[PDB]
Amino acid sequence: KSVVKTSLKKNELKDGATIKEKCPQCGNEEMNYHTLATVFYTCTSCGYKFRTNN
Amino acid sequence: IFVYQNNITPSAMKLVPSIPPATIETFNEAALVVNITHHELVPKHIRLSSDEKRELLKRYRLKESQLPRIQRADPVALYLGLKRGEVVKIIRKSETSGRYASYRICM
Amino acid sequence: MDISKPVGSEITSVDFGILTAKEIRNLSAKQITNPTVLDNLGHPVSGGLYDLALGAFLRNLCSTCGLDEKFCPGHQGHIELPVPCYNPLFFNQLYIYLRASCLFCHHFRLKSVEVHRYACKLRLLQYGLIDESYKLDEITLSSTLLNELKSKRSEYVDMAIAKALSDGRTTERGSFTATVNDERKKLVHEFHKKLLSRGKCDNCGMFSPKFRKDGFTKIFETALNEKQITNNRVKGFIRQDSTYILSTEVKNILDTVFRKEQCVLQYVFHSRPNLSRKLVKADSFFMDVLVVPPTRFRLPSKLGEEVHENSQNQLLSKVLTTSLLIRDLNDDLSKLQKDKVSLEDRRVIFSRLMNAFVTIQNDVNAFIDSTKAQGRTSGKVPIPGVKQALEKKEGLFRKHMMGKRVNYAARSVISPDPNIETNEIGVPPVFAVKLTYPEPVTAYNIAELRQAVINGPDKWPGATQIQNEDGSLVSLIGMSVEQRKALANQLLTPSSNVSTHTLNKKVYRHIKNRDVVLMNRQPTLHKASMMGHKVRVLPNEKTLRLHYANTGAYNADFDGDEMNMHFPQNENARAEALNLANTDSQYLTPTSGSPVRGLIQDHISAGVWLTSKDSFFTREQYQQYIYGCIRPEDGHTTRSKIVTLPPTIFKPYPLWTGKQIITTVLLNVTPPDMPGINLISKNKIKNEYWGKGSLENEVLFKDGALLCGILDKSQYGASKYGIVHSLHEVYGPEVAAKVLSVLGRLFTNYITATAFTCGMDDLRLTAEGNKWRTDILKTSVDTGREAAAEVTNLDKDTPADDPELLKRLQEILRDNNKSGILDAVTSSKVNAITSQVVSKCVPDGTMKKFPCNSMQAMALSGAKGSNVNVSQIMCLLGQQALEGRRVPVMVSGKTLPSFKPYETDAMAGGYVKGRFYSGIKPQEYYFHCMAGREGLIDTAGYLQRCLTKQLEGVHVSYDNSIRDADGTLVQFMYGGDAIDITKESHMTQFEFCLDNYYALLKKYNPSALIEHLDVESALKYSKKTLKYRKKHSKEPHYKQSVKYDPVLAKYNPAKYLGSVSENFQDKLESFLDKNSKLFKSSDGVNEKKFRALMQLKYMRSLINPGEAVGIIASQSVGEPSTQMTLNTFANVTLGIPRLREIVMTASAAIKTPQMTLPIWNDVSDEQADTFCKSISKVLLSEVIDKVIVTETTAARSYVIHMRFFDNNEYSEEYDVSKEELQNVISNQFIHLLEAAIVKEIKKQKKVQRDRQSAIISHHRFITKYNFDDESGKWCEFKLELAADTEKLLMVNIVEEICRKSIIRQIPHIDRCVHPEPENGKRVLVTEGVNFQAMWDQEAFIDVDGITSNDVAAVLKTYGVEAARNTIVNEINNVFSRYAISVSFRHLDLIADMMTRQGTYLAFNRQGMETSTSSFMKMSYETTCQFLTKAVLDNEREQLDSPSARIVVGKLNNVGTGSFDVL
Amino acid sequence: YQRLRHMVNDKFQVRSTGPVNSLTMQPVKIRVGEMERDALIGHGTSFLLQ
Ligand SMILES: [Zn+2]
Ligand SMILES: [Zn+2]
Ligand SMILES: [Zn+2]
Repeated sequence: KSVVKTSLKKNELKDGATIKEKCPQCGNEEMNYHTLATVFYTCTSCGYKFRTNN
Repeated sequence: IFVYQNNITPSAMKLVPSIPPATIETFNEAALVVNITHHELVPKHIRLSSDEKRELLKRYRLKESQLPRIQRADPVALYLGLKRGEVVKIIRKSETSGRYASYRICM
Repeated sequence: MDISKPVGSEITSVDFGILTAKEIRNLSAKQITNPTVLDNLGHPVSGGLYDLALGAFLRNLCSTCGLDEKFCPGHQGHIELPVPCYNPLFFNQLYIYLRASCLFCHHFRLKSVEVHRYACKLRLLQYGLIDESYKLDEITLSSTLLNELKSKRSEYVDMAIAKALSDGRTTERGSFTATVNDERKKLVHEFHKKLLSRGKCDNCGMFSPKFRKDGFTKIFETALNEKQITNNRVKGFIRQDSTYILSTEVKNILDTVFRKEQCVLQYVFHSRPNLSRKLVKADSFFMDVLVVPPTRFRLPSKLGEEVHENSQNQLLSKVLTTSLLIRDLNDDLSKLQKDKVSLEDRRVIFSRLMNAFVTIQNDVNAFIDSTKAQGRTSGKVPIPGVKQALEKKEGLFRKHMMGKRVNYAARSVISPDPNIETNEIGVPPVFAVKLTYPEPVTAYNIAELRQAVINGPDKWPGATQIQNEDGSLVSLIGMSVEQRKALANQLLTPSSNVSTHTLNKKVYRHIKNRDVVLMNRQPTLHKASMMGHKVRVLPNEKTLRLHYANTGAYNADFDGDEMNMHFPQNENARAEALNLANTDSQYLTPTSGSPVRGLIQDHISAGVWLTSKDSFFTREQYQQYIYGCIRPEDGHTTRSKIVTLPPTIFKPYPLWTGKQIITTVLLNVTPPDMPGINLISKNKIKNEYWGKGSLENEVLFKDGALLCGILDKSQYGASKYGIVHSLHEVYGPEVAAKVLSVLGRLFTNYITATAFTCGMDDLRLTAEGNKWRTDILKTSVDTGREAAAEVTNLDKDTPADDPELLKRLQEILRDNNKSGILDAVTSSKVNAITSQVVSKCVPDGTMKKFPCNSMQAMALSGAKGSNVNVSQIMCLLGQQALEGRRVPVMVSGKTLPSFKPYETDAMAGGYVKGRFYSGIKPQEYYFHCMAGREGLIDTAGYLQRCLTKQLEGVHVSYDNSIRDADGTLVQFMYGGDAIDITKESHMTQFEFCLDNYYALLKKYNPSALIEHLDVESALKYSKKTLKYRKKHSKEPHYKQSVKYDPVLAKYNPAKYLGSVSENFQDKLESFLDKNSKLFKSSDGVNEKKFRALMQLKYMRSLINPGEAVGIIASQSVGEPSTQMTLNTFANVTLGIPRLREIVMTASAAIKTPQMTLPIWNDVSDEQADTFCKSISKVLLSEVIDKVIVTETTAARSYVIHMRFFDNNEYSEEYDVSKEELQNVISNQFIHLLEAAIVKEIKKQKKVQRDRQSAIISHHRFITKYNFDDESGKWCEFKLELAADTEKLLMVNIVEEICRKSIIRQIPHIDRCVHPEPENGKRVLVTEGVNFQAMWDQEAFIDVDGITSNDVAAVLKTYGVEAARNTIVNEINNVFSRYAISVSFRHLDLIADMMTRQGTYLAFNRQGMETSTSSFMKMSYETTCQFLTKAVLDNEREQLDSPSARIVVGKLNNVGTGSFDVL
Repeated sequence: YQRLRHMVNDKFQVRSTGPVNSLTMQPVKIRVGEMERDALIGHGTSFLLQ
């Protein structure tokens, strides 16, 4: 009944800008990431993740 | 072996210890609408002969109780109708290793 | 300690007893009768606490032993008690039996028939026959009959026991374990349950009067009720042939009852078959004496010049004061004549008795347990008692035993040096002077020792003191040269005294380089945090000096944080460190087997330039550096004369390059006899950086020479399958240990030549880079506005000034959710922006390029930082984020006073277009300050402690079974493989192992091994089984032929060649299948030769026996948790809390159980989506459009109109039939509706018409019903109440109801949700757990793939095994989300551990409770509670656990004990 | 630049032996806590822990 968008589909879920990242799992060249300097990584292809504190 | 539909009188439940050595069983219809022995988390189970048993102890030089225990109320145990003191072959599939044998003692 | 003082005697076990006043009197050295402390001369007041009998006091000498204060061990006497005192600890168990017995027959009020059977079953379990205890109750056939059966009990018991004593299943000591310990707890507890459940005496039918105790130990005896006196007297003929009960009174009662009941309680309080054959006595309960510790422990105290009496000595006084006054009050009792005592005079003496008793009974508590004691004068604090002394802080076990102050150690700051050896440590001379070692005088070292003696104390290396054979200690400190000189001449002089002729003098020398020490850094989260290291005194620096690569081990940043030197005093301890925990053996992560050490920073920063194609060198250069690092004066000579490479380029001019160096490096470090490595790998750099057509990303070694690739952390850093990992694998660590150690020295040398630096120029773009950087940032203008219009569902071109637009925003601003919803949308778009500036400008737009650009080179080479840093500091910081949100808005609708309300700009929402280089606007700046404040607030073990404690006894035995110290089996094979975690790595690396085979052949050396091995049966048997599995391949698990067992199961792998995990077996075959081409291209190495060989490695890879994995498993888990301190943003509980639920709680109901539902493939998404709604839970409050109620006033009436939505809609939405909607209200809603209104009031002081008729009938206040039977749009009806009734608020009462409505709920099922098809898996996610209900949905869903977090219910429904499997899965998923790898072996170990009872066991008091091992239960929580039950059962502790070993300071049982000296 | 005063006492402390506790016959106020003790166990080094 509301006039605005309260709902979410799958593709809008892209989180953070993308940077060129070699996926240590699938060898993808792109992984999304977030920070804490603790740097997350998330594969674009297989969705594989890892984090980097260093 | 008997199949009740749902309910049993608790006094009839005391006709359960009626007639050793022979044993008596009454099971739930609904509970049996699904096989537990087929589930991707359910390992296989096989009862053991006493000689196998006496060897295995001798083989590991172990007491009865030193072994891994399984409780008798287990539906699985109930599913094989196993008496206390019995031990059963157990096949676990390791993810690292392959099929991995093991054992538990009916308690 | 002195090893010249050997002790043959040995302490095997400890037993428990209660000290009886009798022996106490026998073993007392004195009684202390006087509350007075000391005379004015300070001498002990006679009959006072400090008497010299208990020991010497000050300069006085002991009365008892006559000894000085030095040699007097002390002595302790007693204090006689005029009144028996309830022992406050026992007071509960003691009070328990009081109610149970019948005061008349002096038996327990239950029939002795039942009393006989337990003791039989008890008797069975002292010898440990568990199922036999089930055989007993199986026998059943008037007092006559009661005799034959209970007699027939005994014969069967002894028969089975004699049968059990025939063989060795149990011996005269009985048999006791955990499953043994189980029922002993269960019965006796439930046995005691029946003690309080028996109303009338089954023996005499009499009624004994009730008793009422206090916490202060005062038991008041409640009088008999008349109906008891009624029945007592009626039975009073049948036996023919609220007031304090005194301590003495209660005693004499059970004295009979004990004489009565001895036979049964004989088994109750004896943990084991009692060979001593002692009889239970009530004396051990009460306290008729008080023993006072020796004066020395009770000596007074002080903070300084002000001296303070010992507090317990005060608690000693009040007992002596209260006693003498009572002992004097008793003097009036006997003088009071029984013919002078009137009937009321009995009460004043009773007023004296109860008075006297409470005080002296309160002193018992106040002395022992102040919690059991009455407070004093409302203040002054409770004086610490002995009970309060035990649990102090962590408890005396934990505070002063489980940890201790120690000697021979120091604490100081550390500082980096590359120059030492990584296994070494820098030593300032200050410590060198102090720390010494008990040098045994020998033949070989004689001259040396003389020198330190000559050196004496203060000349390094010094000799501080000397012990002769007599033990006489000689301090050279005040001793001159010639004084020492003659002594030096005297050191080797023979032994005059006989008893010392087998003894020699010993020396204390300053530490020298040959020595090793032990380091630790607190806190210690894993074993590597403590290591031993070689020693070099460093002249003139005042602090310890450490090498870099060691830092990661101790995880030290050189913050100035201080660590701990440790200097073992004997060679064994010295030996243990050197060859085990020292350095090398630790090289891999116990968890993951991953490289834990390596070069850091500048080192990595260096390698790039050296490996450059621009590296060129003169012979002079070339030679120096080579020798510069190597130092053949080390022990590291492979070849005495230094061996070198020729220059790459002879003419016109001689030249070397950087690569050749590393080869030369390998050249003289590597064993000459053995060939060099061949290795294929890569680096972290793309070849394109260097130019067009470089291969340098690939790394290649051949003949142990460097033919391609630049060095990297991916190589000589910590990385799996790096050269360093490789050389560790191939040659062994000691090589690699040197190998790493060389590099730093070399690189350091190299730095000193060309050095390195950063620059301002480094951070400049070219002109176009900025020109670019403008362009994308320019387009960003209207981004925000567009994001709004879509969310608002407005046209994209809607100008930001539209009121409706502005209105909806304010509307949106009101919602929490919609706000967060807005952000992510905005979040998404701007992210893409960001992904453009950086992608274009770095590296292509930089003024300096790699490799000259040091800022890039550091990040690129992963030396430090990532593209993120440089990118954000050069391209821009992009949009800020706060916990997955934008900046919270002031309720004004303004982000910030610089912004008008409801602005569309992302910058207005925290989108940072600046870069640290070009500076940031204040608004921008003020934002980032918030983001900074995050982690701080965010930054603002106890778990793991629990784990380790319970897991101490975990160890490997030789049989490869995993055992506790009691030998209980856990895992038949360790990991189902038994492969060590460390060696595990290269097993699956075949191609590497294919190469190097000859060298690989060198290391393993199959030659000598043949004598000890069967080469056949496994292989024969294996291939046999292989066929079956091949034959049986595709059938499901329960169909699998059980004929042939895993080869490992039939064969000790250590004993037999070929006993193998089939996966490994299979992979090998899969490998050998396609890789056969290599054996052609090979050197002639035969697949057979290869197949056979690899098997060896596998069998070489077996874990050692006696390894304690539990600790290794313990640290493996608790330690990495620290990094989970933060979290990102299903939605289950995460981090430690989710963990704690699993391990800590073993929670029955977790907050968020989720059934995992896979479905059949044939079903479409719609149908499931449809189906999802079906099983989903519905509520009335959901479907209600609006409610309108009307009240009027002949009576107080209420007309109630409800408006719903369009029938189809929710009928589509929530899958609703108006009939239910009708029926639901038609039944449950109404019944609820008039219901509360009554309480509310009470608080104040055609067919429709027929359908309308029934409800009105069943329910009082309904005068009308109506509903919309077509559109369903509304329901409406009328109610009425008494006219006089004052106003009620209808809306809210009704408001409450519909939210409590249940239009259609599911059996323990709440919401189902369809997630995304991860990993090609098609599943539904739910909350709540019911298997049965789901078992009907099978058309949509396969059953066998259903999983849940509910594991208890799984255990409930499916039993233990499957449940265990889930346990692992979940726990993994934790670290999985955190991307943290852990050996499943740890997990399975943890898994199989909690399942050993087939039940689901946390780690806590409960999980620990079952421990046969006691002291471990003691030091854990409560020193007293467990302590009680121990003496109650009179347990002998077998000294299995390390904890106990520590308690007595004893050797590992276990750790070395698996090994035996001969 | 600027020079912090000590927030920490850089002073080391070193004891081979010395005066001991009267209660426990132990070194009076280095303390080796539980987890410290716990490490040797994973190493399996008994006589060190002894
Ligand atoms: Zn990935
Ligand atoms: Zn003495
Ligand atoms: Zn009685």
